[PDB]
Amino acid sequence: REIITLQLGQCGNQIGFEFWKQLCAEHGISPEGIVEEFATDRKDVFFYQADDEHYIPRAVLLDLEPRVIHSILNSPYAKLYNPENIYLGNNWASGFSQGEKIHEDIFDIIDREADGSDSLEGFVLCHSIAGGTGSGLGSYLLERLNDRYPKKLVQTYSVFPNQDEDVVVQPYNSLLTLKRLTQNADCVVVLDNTALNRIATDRLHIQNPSFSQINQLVSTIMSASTTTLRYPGYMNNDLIGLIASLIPTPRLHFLMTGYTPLTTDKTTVLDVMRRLLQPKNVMVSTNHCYIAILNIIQGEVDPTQVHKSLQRIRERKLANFIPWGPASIQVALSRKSPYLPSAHRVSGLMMANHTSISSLFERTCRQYDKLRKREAFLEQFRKEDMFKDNFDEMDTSREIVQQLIDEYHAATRPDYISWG
Amino acid sequence: REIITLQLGQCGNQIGFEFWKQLCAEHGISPEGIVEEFATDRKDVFFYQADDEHYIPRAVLLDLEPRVIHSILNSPYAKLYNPENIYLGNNWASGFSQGEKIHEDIFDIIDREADGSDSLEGFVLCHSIAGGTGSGLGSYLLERLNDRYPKKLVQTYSVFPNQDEDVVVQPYNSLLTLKRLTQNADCVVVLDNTALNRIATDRLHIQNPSFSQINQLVSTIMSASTTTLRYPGYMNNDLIGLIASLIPTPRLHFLMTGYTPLTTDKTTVLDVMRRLLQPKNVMVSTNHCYIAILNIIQGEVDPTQVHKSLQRIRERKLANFIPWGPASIQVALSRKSPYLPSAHRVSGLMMANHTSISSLFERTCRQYDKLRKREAFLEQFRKEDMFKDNFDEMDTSREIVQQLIDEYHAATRPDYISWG
Amino acid sequence: LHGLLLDQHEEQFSLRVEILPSYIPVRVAEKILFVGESVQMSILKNQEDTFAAELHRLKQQPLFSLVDFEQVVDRIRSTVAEHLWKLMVEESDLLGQLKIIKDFYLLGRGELFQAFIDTAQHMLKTPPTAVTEHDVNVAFQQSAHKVLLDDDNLLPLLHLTSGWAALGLSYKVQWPLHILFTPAVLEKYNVVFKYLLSVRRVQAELQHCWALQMQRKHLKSNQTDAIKWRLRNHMAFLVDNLQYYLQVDVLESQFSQLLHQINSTRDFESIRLAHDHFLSNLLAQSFILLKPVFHCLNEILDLCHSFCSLVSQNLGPLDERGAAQLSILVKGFSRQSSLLFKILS
Amino acid sequence: EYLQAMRNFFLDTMYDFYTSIFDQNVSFLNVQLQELDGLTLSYKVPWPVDIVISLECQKIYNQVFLLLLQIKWAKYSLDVLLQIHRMFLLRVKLMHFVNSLHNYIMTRILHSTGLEFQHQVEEAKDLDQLIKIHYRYLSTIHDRCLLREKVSFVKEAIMKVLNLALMFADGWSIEKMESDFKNCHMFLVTILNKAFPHLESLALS
Repeated sequence: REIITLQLGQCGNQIGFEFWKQLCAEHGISPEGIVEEFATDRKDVFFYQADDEHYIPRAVLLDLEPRVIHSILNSPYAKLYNPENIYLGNNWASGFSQGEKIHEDIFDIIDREADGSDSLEGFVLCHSIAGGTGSGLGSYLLERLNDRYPKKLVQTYSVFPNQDEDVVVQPYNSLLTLKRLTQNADCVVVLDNTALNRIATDRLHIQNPSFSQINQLVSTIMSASTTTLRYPGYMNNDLIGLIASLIPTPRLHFLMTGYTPLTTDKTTVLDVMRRLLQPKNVMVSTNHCYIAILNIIQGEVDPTQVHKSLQRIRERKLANFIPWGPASIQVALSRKSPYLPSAHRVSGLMMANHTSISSLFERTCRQYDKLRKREAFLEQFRKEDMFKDNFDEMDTSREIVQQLIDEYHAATRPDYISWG
Repeated sequence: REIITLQLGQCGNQIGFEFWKQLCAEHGISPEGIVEEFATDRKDVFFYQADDEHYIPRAVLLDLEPRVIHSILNSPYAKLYNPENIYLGNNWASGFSQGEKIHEDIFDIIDREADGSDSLEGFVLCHSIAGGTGSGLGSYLLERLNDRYPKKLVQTYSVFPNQDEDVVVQPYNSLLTLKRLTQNADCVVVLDNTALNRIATDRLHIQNPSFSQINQLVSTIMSASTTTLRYPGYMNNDLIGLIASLIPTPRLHFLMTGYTPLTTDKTTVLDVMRRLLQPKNVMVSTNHCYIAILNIIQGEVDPTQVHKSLQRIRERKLANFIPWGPASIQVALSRKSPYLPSAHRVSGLMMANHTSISSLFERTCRQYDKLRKREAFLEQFRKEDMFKDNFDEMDTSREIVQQLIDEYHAATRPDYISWG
Repeated sequence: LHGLLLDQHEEQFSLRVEILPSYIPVRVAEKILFVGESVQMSILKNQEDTFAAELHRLKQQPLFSLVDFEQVVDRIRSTVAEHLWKLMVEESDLLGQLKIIKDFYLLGRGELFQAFIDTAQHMLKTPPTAVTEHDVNVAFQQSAHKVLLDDDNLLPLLHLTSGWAALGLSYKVQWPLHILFTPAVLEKYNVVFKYLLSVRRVQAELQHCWALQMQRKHLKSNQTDAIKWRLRNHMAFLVDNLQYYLQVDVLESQFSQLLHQINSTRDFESIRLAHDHFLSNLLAQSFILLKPVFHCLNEILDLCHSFCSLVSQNLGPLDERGAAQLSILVKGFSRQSSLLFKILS
Repeated sequence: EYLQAMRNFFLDTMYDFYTSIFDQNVSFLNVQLQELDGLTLSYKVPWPVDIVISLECQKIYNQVFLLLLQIKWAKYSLDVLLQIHRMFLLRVKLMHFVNSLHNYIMTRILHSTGLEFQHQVEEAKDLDQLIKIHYRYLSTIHDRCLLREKVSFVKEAIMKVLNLALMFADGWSIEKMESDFKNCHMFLVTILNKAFPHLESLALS
């Protein structure tokens, strides 16, 4: 039914602003919400059917120390949506304590759109991991969000914060955010700033406006993830229907992203399926092997050859996916979305459960381990001491991330009929 | 099926670079791997069907003290192939000891392409004999290569290193390389730097850029050796099918090269067959007589006259080939290769087993004998002493090369029904 | 003119021999049926009234003259035979289809049918002809999928009639656009196909077994007069490798003369005779034609097939009990080499 | 425009409608529609289209609708459900199966032949041949979704695994369910492995 989206932090507000602009550009609408004359499709998934034939997006804005919010304010995309949801540190503990005192008023902002909506389906979170203002605040609000409504779903769009060296408190912040990301979130789509920066320096020669182009990438991914919902499809026209197949085990919910063209500034089915399969078109970067893959295709595609394509990708036999119980790489096929001009027609997006993210988790765990052992980089503040005097929240997150690495590695084993 | 190629040493990297460039020039491709619009043929013999419709060559790069590798790096033929296989003395003992310690990581480089390939057919070695960096390292890696995989074939492209006087340790290096070349290699195509230098000073007036033009010669030979495989032929479309007919005795595997035009900067069949038969078009320089000859022709050829050509070359009766059991000079006919401009159309290449290379072996054996008897030119290093304290590897190579000269000379006899 | 049947109620279908003329010469009486036949399957319509005018002039004449009558028959034969030639060579693309026929029946492509033997070496049993038949088509297409014809060509199908004694290959051709291609013609192509696979199979075996170097002499010094089989591998290989090369000349000469004759002539009736010389030449000249020579060569093939098994199962140096069979084999090679000098004289 | 919508009654909008029913009465359905097996639908056809669209066509639509509703039921039942992990092994072991059947029937059959059918009917310029092309749609889709034959040789296992979709919802025993499923699933595969011709597109797992 109806999904309410959330954005917090300056990076999260940037990606949400770009997402709403990019769906305004996709749909046959004006930047005021007025429908165009050439419209149809389903436009109730994130757009409130507002009072002047406006499709107002339902977006929760959360900001602290507003810098980008003024730039969002003086724009012709503030006439598209304005639900009056604006409500005013760089540490996780500081953001946690600042979210502590004002939770009731932003919760009134939540309940306003909750009662304004007739139905509710899920909550999408635009949150920047170790983002300074976003960190701590987003973790606290995530905790209150899943506490209040256990009848809904949570997706969180996350980045892996490390530019490979800078800030020494960031592994603590991302670790505490990762603890809540495990136990208070039901689906996590993780992105790599390193992998996106490498692909941006690959296809182009830009490395300085990286945020602006990464906005374009994430908005395309988020729109392609929702095209079967926003346009009349048949399967996973709800969020939960999409989330259900991918997760065999309720803590194995980390979702890998790839995309079949790399440069965006006739081919057949099994071709782009095979290219989406490769890790060098995967834009997020002992054995590591996939649990289950789901893929969506959108473009000009001849539909009758897909079964022979399915056979050819089968006998090509590219991944030795899993031992114990049988998953698959699973296809979904969609139409290329109308109501806008379309270049680079054949475009695919893949959602996969892969244990290879345990390597990145062990990377930031090793960074935390060396910074904890050196003990000159915790940056002891009264915020962190008053939040936790013995700093055993780090210990709880540490044993939980150990359990998750154990879960990954024992799932990679042929025996996960015993738990571990 | 699929053949993996190897190149080591600066000379081997030069000839492999020229070979890959020359096959890029032959095939309808870009220097990025992109197919051209006028393409067909078989392009899986050395080219990985890569991920962007790239035909990436499957080449193992091995280098020590990189000089030419930087020049290979800053080139538009590093966009053709880049499998990230680059991994960093002038003695055989020094190269042997340097290959000793790092064998596992370069073996991981081997196994990477081995698992990357679905099938495996053979290993081609680009190795420079007594090349300084190449010597010792190539012998060690040859030993490990045939040790690991006895189910494949080994070809080694070899030069005869002597510019007829210089370096006094070179007969020891080439002798130890020749020991491994005998007992750890299954097919050897031997070339003469003297004969190629003489032909280069013959057809032209160049003697200073000899390496650059010799690159052109060897790349043409290597492409003409593989034209029946790379283009749709009928016989010896695998390496082993070619190697099988030429070898009657498993240590008689040394292959002689000639080529029917000498200068490259209408004739009939038996003409160019006869000219390919002569030793002065053979570009590698008691009785000496051929065991068996195989020849390939590529050009504009009227196909119906070849049997009368066969009769005429028979009754011309140019070589009294062998006593005991019946070999032949054996013809193969191919089409001239399309997808590139073709000057000097009628071109033939011959592969022959001839005992005349025993003369060159006795030449370098006599050089080793006088340098060993004089005993001021061994150039005693701790590398050679620690590798072999008594230097009996030279004795083992000496009795083996004696056995091989005996094998040559008794094969020249009418009796080789008794062994010797 | 109209190509209309029901012209004789009482005293495809043709004309009966009882009512066939002998006062008109018989070849002229053969051409009349062909001209009537081609209509049933341009400018034929444009000159119809002129043909009716000539035939009407024949109706006018009191007298009968074959010398006159034949010119009418020949003049119409030129155009009607030209029309089919004008269509099929270019618009049904006869020549490329002939190349495809050579690729798959005469093994103008042999890349597929070698790797096919590599992935289907599990047929030595008597087939039940209900399980192996499915498996051979599965293996065929799956072998094709690895490389080379990964876009279409599901047109040929394998099916069985050891597992290689039962074999059959089909190819549906466009039947209205190919009346030159008939099921009988494909039957002869099938016979040549089966022989050409037999020769490749036994030779692939024998060339594979020579790895005496590669695994059986490496780091060993082997025992002479125990590790030797008279080295008859090298003798048996020659008579197959030279024959292998002989087929190349035999093939390419006949392919070239057929593609010369078809270019020269501009009537389909000629193309019939050209094709009908071509296939018989393949049969007689590759000595697949039923001869005593064919028997002697089949004996050679059987001996090679048995010899490969013995050299296969031995592996690492061993000489016990293999010599007893090997003696029978070397005696048989002497016996059959004497026949090979009977084909020579 | 009527004709595409009619067979678009199945194949969202009806999604919310079917999901409310999952958690009886014929007016209780009706108000929900206006906003294990069952679901009678009734709709009027205008008479100039009634003489072209047969009465039996509605019945065939109802048959395939009836079979698919059970797959939607099973799909949604394992959707809302989100020694201890053994339930998760039992989750994947059936979730894979129901996803394959779902994908098969509705994309591979009910979307392939329909996209063909739309291209077919625009070449119909005659009243009578329109009826023959729509019957040639029905009689082939009634073969791909096989109900004319083997309703007790193949269909029984499809029936009996749907009761597992009933059992797994109640148990929100366990060893005795996989003991059944690994048996009947392998029996289904080893019978359908050689089978009318289009059913080999399911013989892959």
